[PDB]
Amino acid sequence: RMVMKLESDKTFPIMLEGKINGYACVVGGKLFRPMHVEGKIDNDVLAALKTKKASKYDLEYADVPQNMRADTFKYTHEKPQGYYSWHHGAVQYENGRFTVPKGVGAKGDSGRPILDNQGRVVAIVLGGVNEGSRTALSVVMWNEKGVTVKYTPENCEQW
Amino acid sequence: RMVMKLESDKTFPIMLEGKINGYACVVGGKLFRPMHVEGKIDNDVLAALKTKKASKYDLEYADVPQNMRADTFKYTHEKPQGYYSWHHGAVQYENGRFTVPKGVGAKGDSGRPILDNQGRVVAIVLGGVNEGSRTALSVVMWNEKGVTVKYTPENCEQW
Amino acid sequence: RMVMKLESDKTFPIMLEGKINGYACVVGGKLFRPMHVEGKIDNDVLAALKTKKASKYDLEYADVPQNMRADTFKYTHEKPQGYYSWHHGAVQYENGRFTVPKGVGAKGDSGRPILDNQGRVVAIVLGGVNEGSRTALSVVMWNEKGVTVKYTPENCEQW
Amino acid sequence: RMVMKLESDKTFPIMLEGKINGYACVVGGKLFRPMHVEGKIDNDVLAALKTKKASKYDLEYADVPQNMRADTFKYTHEKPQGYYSWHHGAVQYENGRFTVPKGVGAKGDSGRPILDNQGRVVAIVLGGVNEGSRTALSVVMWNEKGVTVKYTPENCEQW
Amino acid sequence: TILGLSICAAIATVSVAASTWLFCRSRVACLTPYRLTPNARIPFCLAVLCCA
Repeated sequence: RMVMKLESDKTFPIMLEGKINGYACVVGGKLFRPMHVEGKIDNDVLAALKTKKASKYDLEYADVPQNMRADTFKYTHEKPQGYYSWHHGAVQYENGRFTVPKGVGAKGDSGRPILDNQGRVVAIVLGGVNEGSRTALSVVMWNEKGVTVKYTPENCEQW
Repeated sequence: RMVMKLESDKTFPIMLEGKINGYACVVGGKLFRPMHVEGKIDNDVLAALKTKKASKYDLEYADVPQNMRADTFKYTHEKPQGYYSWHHGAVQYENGRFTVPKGVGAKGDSGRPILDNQGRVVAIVLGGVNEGSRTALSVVMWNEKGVTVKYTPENCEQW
Repeated sequence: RMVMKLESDKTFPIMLEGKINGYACVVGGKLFRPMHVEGKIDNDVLAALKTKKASKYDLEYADVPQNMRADTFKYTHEKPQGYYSWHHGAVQYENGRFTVPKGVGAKGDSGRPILDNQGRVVAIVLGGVNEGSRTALSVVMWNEKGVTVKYTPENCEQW
Repeated sequence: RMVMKLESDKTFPIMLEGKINGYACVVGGKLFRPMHVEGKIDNDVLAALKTKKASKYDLEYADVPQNMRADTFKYTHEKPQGYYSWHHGAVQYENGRFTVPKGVGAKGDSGRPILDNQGRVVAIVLGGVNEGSRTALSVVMWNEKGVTVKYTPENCEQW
Repeated sequence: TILGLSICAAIATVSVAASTWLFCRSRVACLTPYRLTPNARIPFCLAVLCCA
């Protein structure tokens, strides 16, 4: 209950085959979307916006127009131990790794952002690997120096 | 109180001709089995794993599968002085040594993870000896840097 | 009743691949084991013991360690006429034969210490043959001078 | 329910280090066991028997002694379409194929017989495979001519 | 020469084998304390000597 009401409309699904295959998020003035999602953004203005490829980090980033910089997610560089809000449920940050309960998260859920209890994005996911009773996530976050450390678990199944 | 630290199914027995002589424990995604204990782990998936010996520290370690990594003990690099929980009973940490009441720990009581008051493993005991009127345990712990220091009392008695 | 003497049972099953083939006794500070059975003693201390064979009387004998020489059966050279105790009911020693009720004792029920009303062992059964009326047993018993007299009924089968 | 009426002392298990590994059944005065089950039958009389191989039909078959023929399973060739009784539960026979519900059957279940309503065996189970809710299982049956037809599903995994 | 050359070759082979044995033993003794940590963090030794 407490984790699902943290709803923000800044995320935009990507449309192709006429079905949902991923989410692209506007954070801190930049639009992020993964490689593996194909299609056009639901918002036409961002759909027509050119993107720059970053294959080794696995995210296209696009410069949002200056008018829309006012309403965007707030990035975070500190990652305190413990649980965090998400679209589905609580996500546990432990031992420098983001984990979700069994079954939560599947194909078409890639690109969704992990926020904190404060209400601002702390990382964005690109895929998930099932470790058993608890499922680990392939996720990219932000550091204090803005070096954008990417954490990719072993043989991660790509969402 | 003490019974809330024995509901750990992640430990595993070692069978030898239908008898118990040791315990193999999984910590931090790695399976540790005492070297001097002969037999086979009851669980087939863990038994099939090929382990790499370590004669100096007197235990063999193996890498658990991905699907088993989720449900696994958590190690601790800090060992504050005083009380600790164990399946047989209370254990007490003084001056870098674990001590137990008389007659605690015997044939088939090795590989037992010494849980903490929090509920996570801090070390693995391989044997205990009783010198004079005090009983101490030979046990392998983990340092802050992760060097896996082992403390063994003089004339240590196996198991 | 003759069953309250099961508390005196210090015999040790011999297991072969999880199958019990017989029982080994500790009489008078001496471990006796049937030769025809195969396997390992129940406890490790006697399992590691070295046994000396005796093919004529068909059993192995070993000397118990000094720690447990007192914790043993205590024997007897005289066997008055009449019925004695056993784990399988009263069994009558009549004029040179230890005979049991018909249909009692089979393969694997061998090496069994016989008892009398005093809780003292006088003989060890090895096998037996089923006569029409009752069943007579091959048995190793003792006499006054202590030369280990052994009796086997004609055409006896091992147990 | 029909499980309580499927009691039968004729069937025997083949153990492997004190665990259920196979099932050998006496039918029509003949003992049957699979190729792929390793171990020794619990019954000593059949363990003493010498059995011959049949690699193609996956059956060791041995001739029971005369006294054993008094009580044994009865076999018939006719297999009307519909439901049949098995030790684990009910099975159903359609289009010349036996099948069982989801997840009914695993390692150690091979060699069990299949029963009908009137209380006689018609076939012996060797293994199974699952694609949907139904689980077609490999099984050896008998024709009206008595030729022992062996039906087997595609890439059936051994039980 | 046959005696001397054989003696020199044997000494060289024994020395090389012993040096390899000591190097492997040192690598094991310097890595296993760090290797069998459950999370297997081994930055320090690999940075100071590149043993692996």
